[PDB]
Amino acid sequence: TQSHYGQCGGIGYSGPTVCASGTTCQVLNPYYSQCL
Ligand SMILES: *O[C@H]1O[C@H](CO)[C@@H](O)[C@H](O)[C@@H]1O
Ligand SMILES: *O[C@H]1O[C@H](CO)[C@@H](O)[C@H](O)[C@@H]1O
Ligand SMILES: *O[C@H]1O[C@H](CO)[C@@H](O)[C@H](O)[C@@H]1O
Repeated sequence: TQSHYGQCGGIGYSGPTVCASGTTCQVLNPYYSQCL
């Protein structure tokens, strides 16, 4: 997964695309999707 307040998705992101089992994939901005 990715950590809390980490990146699950982005325009130019290159890491885990799954949020933590305590966090969820959500959008903060069209260039940064956060794990909440
Ligand atoms: O997926 C999230 O939890 C994992 C541990 O269960 C971590 O390895 C990962 O990087 C995320 O924090
Ligand atoms: O989840 C934590 O580690 C991640 C990298 O493995 C980061 O993307 C995240 O922001 C946290 O620091
Ligand atoms: O995720 C991939 O692109 C990123 C920059 O947009 C790099 O920082 C990363 O290491 C990967 O190459």
